[PDB]
Amino acid sequence: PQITLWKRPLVTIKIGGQLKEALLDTGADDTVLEEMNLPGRWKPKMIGGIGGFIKVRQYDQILIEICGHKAIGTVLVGPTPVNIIGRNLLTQIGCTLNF
Amino acid sequence: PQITLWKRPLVTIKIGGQLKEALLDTGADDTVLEEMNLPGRWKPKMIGGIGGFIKVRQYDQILIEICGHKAIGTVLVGPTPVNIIGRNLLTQIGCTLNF
Ligand SMILES: CCOP(=O)(COc1ccc(C[C@H](NC(=O)O[C@H]2CO[C@H]3OCC[C@H]32)[C@H](O)CN(C[C@@H](C)CC)S(=O)(=O)c2ccc(N)cc2)cc1)OCC
Repeated sequence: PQITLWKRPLVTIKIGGQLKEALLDTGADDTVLEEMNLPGRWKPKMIGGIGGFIKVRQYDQILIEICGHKAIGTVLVGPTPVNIIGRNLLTQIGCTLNF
Repeated sequence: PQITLWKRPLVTIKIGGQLKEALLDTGADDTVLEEMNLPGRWKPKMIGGIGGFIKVRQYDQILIEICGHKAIGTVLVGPTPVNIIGRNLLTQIGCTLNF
């Protein structure tokens, strides 16, 4: 599909058997999701943006379905105000910017 | 052009007669540029990111050329880690997400 940017590019995703709304964010290097109890190992990480940094938990090789397109890679989890799909997974679903 | 996301979608912009590098950021509602001098009046505002809120200077109806495409809109200036082009201008250059 094609998504215009009049509104926030929010889509439905499926992770860990749960459905959620997430922002397709070309400005986010990596995917960061709202707090969730994922199983498996993880590593502490800090990511920065406007306002400073937040501490997150980095889970590796996590499968997420974005609009029926499957994608597997790093997923960060922490106190983010929004579910954010970053470039690490946007590339796997063939998402481009066009103008 | 069509822009892949294997690297950061950075482009050259021209604002106030000066060239800069800026990130096409579909997750940003507004355009936020690093500290710089711009002519005209401005109002102090605040924007929130992943790490909290920052203080910015809001410049309205600012001419800004993004990768050869002209836009005239709101430009925030403040301590952002990176020049980001938000949806308020991405819409003006006809930018869409496609997968
Ligand atoms: C909503 C209630 O909370 P809130 O309003 C903020 O909500 C938010 C917070 C963040 C976003 C996404 C970010 N957008 C953003 O900064 O946009 C600003 C300016 O325009 C406004 O549009 C909405 C926010 C304002 C951006 O796309 C991505 N970022 C990196 C960029 C900055 C490159 C350095 S990253 O997130 O830091 C990030 C960094 C590394 C990794 N691996 C993953 C993510 C969208 C909405 O404030 C109180 C918390």
